[PDB]
Amino acid sequence: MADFLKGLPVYNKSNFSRF
Amino acid sequence: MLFNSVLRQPQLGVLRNGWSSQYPLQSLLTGYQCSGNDEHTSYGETGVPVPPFGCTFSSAPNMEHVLAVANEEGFVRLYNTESQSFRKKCFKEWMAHWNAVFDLAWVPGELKLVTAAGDQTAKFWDVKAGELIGTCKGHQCSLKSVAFSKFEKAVFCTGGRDGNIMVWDTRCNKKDGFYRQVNQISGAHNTSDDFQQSVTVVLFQDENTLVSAGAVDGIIKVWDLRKNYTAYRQEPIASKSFLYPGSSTRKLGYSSLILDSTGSTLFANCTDDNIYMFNMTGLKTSPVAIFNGHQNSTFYVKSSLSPDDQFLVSGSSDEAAYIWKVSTPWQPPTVLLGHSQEVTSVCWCPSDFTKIATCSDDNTLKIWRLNRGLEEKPGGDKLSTVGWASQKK
Amino acid sequence: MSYNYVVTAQKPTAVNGCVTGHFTSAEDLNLLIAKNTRLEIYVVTAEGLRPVKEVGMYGKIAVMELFRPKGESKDLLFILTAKYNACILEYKQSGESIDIITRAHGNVQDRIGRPSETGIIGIIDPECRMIGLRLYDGLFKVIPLDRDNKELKAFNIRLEELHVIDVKFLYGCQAPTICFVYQDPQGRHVKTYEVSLREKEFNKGPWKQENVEAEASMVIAVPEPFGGAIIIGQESITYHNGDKYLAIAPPIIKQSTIVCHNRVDPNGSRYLLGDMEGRLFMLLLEKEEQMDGTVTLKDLRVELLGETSIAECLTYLDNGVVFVGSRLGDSQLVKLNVDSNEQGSYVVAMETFTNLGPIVDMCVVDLERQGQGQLVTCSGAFKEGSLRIIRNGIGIKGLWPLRSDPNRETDDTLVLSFVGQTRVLMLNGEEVEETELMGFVDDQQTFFCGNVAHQQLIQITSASVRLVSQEPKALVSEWKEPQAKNISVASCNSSQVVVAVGRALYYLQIHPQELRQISHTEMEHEVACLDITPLGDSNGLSPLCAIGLWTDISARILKLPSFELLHKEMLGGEIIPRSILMTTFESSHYLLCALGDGALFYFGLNIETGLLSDRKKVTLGTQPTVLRTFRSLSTTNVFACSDRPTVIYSSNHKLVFSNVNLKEVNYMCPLNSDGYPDSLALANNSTLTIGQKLHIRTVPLYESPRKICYQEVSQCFGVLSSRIEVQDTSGGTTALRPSASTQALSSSVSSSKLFSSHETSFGEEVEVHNLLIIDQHTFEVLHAHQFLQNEYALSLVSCKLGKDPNTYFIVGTAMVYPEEAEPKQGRIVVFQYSDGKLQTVAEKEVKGAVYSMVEFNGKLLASINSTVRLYEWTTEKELRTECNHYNNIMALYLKTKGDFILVGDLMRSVLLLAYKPMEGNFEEIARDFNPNWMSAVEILDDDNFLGAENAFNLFVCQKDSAATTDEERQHLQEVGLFHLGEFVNVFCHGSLVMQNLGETSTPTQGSVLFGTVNGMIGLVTSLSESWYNLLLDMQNRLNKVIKSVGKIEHSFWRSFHTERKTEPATGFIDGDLIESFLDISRPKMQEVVANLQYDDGSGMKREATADDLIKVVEELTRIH
Ligand SMILES: CC(=O)N1c2ccccc2NC(=O)C12CCCC2
Repeated sequence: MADFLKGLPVYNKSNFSRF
Repeated sequence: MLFNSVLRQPQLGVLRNGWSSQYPLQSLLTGYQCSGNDEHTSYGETGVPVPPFGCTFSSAPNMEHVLAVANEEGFVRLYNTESQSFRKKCFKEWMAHWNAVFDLAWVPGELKLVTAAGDQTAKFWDVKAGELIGTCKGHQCSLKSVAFSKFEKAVFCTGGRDGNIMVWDTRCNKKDGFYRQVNQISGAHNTSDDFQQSVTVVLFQDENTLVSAGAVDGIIKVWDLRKNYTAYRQEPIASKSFLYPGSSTRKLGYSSLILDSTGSTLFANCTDDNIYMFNMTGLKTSPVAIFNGHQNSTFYVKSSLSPDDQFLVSGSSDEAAYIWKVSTPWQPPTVLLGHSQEVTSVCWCPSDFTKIATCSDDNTLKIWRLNRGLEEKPGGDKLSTVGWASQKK
Repeated sequence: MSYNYVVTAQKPTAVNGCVTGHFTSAEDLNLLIAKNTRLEIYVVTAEGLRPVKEVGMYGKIAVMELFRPKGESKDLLFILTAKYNACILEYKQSGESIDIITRAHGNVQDRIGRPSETGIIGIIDPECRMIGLRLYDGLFKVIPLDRDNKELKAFNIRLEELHVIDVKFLYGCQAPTICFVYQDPQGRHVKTYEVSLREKEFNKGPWKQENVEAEASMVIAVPEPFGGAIIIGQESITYHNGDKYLAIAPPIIKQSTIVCHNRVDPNGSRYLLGDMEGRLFMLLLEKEEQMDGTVTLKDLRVELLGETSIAECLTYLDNGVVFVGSRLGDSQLVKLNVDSNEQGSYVVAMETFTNLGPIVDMCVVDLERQGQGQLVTCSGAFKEGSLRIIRNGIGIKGLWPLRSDPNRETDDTLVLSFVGQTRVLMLNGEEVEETELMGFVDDQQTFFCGNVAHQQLIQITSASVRLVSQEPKALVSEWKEPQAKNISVASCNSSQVVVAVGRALYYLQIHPQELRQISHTEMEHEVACLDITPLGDSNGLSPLCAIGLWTDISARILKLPSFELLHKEMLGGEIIPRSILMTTFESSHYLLCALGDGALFYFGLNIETGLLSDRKKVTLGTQPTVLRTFRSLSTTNVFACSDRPTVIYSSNHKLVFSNVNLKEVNYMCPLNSDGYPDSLALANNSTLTIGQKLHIRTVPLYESPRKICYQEVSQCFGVLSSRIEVQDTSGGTTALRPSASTQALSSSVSSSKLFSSHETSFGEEVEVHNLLIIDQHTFEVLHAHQFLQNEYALSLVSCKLGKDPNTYFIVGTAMVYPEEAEPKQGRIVVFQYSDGKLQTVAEKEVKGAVYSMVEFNGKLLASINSTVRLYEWTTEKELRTECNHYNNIMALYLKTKGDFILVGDLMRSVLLLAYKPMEGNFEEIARDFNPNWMSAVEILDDDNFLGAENAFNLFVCQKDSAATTDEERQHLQEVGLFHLGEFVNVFCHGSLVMQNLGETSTPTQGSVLFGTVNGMIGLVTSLSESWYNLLLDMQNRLNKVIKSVGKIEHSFWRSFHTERKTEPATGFIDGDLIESFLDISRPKMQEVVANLQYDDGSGMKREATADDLIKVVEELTRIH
């Protein structure tokens, strides 16, 4: 939960929500 | 290594090794051998043998195996190298010049060649028709080299003892069957500081770029043939110049220039027993590599490159031919022992990595064929070999 | 007779070109993947990766970059081919038609210059001012990016540093700047230059040149907030920006080299790093602000995110999803979780894209023994090795067109049934319930039902008609009960629900407001069908009532009202066809007789009488065949029911017999679910079998396979496999992964005492080679035999030798050592797989590497390095030398046919020998004299010989026969030349289609399948001279008419290419271009063949129409 991996870039929140 | 490269080829596909092949072939050099039937003796008109001088393979289609050999009596002999008829391989021969012949140059892609001689002339020989096309005249001392560009078959350059580089075009009309020059560079290699400020070797990099070397100048010069040097009353200035990279203070000169298939890399034999490898594309005028181990005492010693540009073979006054891997100049060379006198000219077959033709001063032309495996069925033990490849001490 | 037809059956799958950006538009994220000559564009959508457009370059993509010049709304694409054909492409959508256009093109090759060792490097200025290329040593090609440059005119800048490893364009620099790592005798250095377009030269450079680690590999240009560059060599990562210098040496990186990199955050904080071992790392660029204003790097940290497939690409798309582009294995789409799992790894695979990878070896086998071959290939390398099988093809029980929805159709609720019992099943969409109903009876079974109107479903049973339902709630369509018979040989449709019951029969049309009496005459015989075949979507409107008579099946067609037998036409299949049902294709309906045993009959149905049409013959299995027309697409094709059912598909007038992808079924009712028509609720006779030109089955091995051979006697595959093992001073050697060789039912180790002829380090990676015996059904490793230490198995053959009835697995191996350029010891071991064990028979130590082995005439001929040997299998089961041939460098490849032998050399071209039985030794019949650097060979005819160059070329050499008696008979003349563009690895003889009716004057003779390193499979088939000339004219006209995507000349692309010669291609026909004739519009089709003469009926050559040309092209593509 550290800043090592959290906060990865997103274009829009819905690009893979229903893969 | 060779086996590892072959094994990994299917899995990883192709790769770039810095030369025009995908395998390290340094382990096969010891397999070169000259058979008893592969050694030819050049004979003069009187009967005594004469030393061959100048020998290279043709570029004509379906005829890339014939070899043209000249001697000091002016005879030009065409041998068949791939033929195994076990007879006289000299399929053609004719007296090209009354005096000595100092260079031959096959027309690219055609069965026509040019012989530059001591008659102060060059002669255009149509091999298939067995007739003389014409005579290039205008040199006044002695032609020393003749060069054709791989990209054109009508313009060739002749460098002579007078110090002139004479550019002839076969398309231009001949007044009386004698070709007149289309360009001329006078005093190309002159030491500003009897005269004999001769150019030794002239070579083509493009259809407009020419690389020339002198006999005492020590500077390798590059000329743009698009420019007109005939009107230049003053001393011409080369587009590029490679100064002498050595500590020797003598009148150093270069006996041979060789370009690889790409043309970017130039190998120059020097009188101080060195071979300097320069790059003709970059800004580095210093030698990229230095090869040594031979003896380039005379100007007759010449070198050649393998068809894949991997190896460089050079003659010597040591009475042997030295093969260096271009990628590793530091490694000891491979020595092609067997000649009884100075090895004058060498020629790696452009269409065959297996064949190397060495023309020496013991009146012998030797064709070295890569024989892999010394254990075979009976028939011939020692007489069937006259030369052998061994690692240098 | 050397005229060949090369067509790619499977397109390349290995990924080498790779980008992401806004290509299709300025709003949708795109992923562009280039696999050799193929470029595919995907739009990242909510569902996932949506295919958008696939195009074929006329070249091998080496550089692909996405750049947006100022003003342009969407990114343009820069593509450079291996032949230096630079082009700029823009995606242009016309509403429905989808095109990508070439805004600029040009060749950038130079006549002087040695190609660089580190390959082609292509970079774009961050401000899109220029394009930089590193093609040759000592030069840097610069293409100005002005809009005037429609021809891509470039200029070359000469630089002192001849050997350049990698060059990148820096960020945040006013003038364009390149930062590159170069190698000189002093070591490796990093240097910066400023490119001046006005001066066309290199200026000083923003910052100095520093000495970097001796193994620096590639450069990353950090974006504006940080600036500078990152040099990631072996065991070291450095950051350079002016005076700022950061260095780290993480222990994790030193294990294997970093191959690929990608940028996760636009500001450059995070990067993804690939590896040769497949592990995925993340590199962190920690930042810190100096009070206010400029921000500076503080520290460099790398973290091991996890393990992926061996990656040629890392590409972060969005939402924590990374595309991993694999060249040695299947590509992946993985997700970076914020937290790890058991055996901590932050990478979880979401999707796998199949890649055939490097096809090292392959074989064509008929496992089913029906007649259609299958391709089993050795694919992948290292941990990605697999055994892909390529095949060409396409109690709940009941069958009925239950029209629950009068217009929506499909199906919501069904009825389950046992053998003799039935019960309505409550399929409330995706869920079912099993609750008994009091009002129903579950002691009888129903085989066929239907719905007419108002959802009037009626329960059907032998005793009577009873209904307890929810939608119908009434027995309106009352089916009569004359004698209470079961539902057998009866056909009913939606319009009427009629089953064959009793014998006192009148027409059954008991439905509201009509009572038809078509069948009024007394008829004792039980007719299988008493319905009509609709033409299209019509219901209740039969164009004709003629179905023929089952008794005789006369060719002349009789209308039902007339009921008079026409002229007799006896057919070979006197036995009546099992089931005759009319099937209506896209616009074509045909009369097909489904005779199960054989003698199938096809006819065309014309109006009224209908006369007769052409007949066709295709054999089937000894099983009853039922014609089942299925309505699930614009083409309402039919479904066969034989041992190997054929789902025939329609063409202009030639229907193709596509094979089903399952084993076999008897009576199945397909579901028309548009979501997944392939996966349905289909049952079987006793089980529940649920159910794309090519189908690929993957059998992971977790080790690199080398060779494969099939043994039908033992029904097993012998596979040569290699395992990478790390060796430690303690414990001997430990395996990296539980691979296939370790995971075997029974295992054995080789024990040969003849190889008495070294200690490695404590971390040396050794290779352990095994022969795996794999079952052909379960594809599991039945046995695994491990060879000796430092012994590599190169060749494998399964054959019967001499007079021994037993079939042997013969493996040629060589003992390899680190200090030997060439192996000097080898073995030819013989195994017999009797029962679960690989018993050893003979050893036959040899002095060299056995590169390839072929069974010749009951004798084994092997290729020790620089030797071709012949071995006799004596009665004492020991190989004995017979004859030798030495005149070769190395006999890498051996192929034979009859008494002739083809030998491939590492330098020299193919060599043709011939065993002479009388004297008993080889004789060099002929030898090609053009140096070609063989990669694979194949013998096509007794004259033509096929060879593959290592420079992605194909050629055919012909044994001259018209030559006069001389040494000129000893020359193999290279008569056919072609530039395939793929590195062919294996040649094989066979086909993936049905091997029947091949003698009907087929245009192509023979069939050769070649598998390449990029994962593509191709077909080479010989053509006749006239057909070759016609195809060559077609090729020229198509090249004139159609436009390449990069405006690349097809003749330039296909021309034979090598570092020395660039001869144009002759004696070869591009199958892809020929087949592309079917994809051009009809006006464009008429533009082609405008003035072409075709001699179809006879010697006269009429003005060829488009229809004849379509016929020719489709007949050509049938074999593909
Ligand atoms: C080759 C040539 O004809 N010569 C020459 C011409 C022009 C300039 C210098 C020389 N030098 C020479 O030594 C000579 C003059 C006397 C003969 C040899």
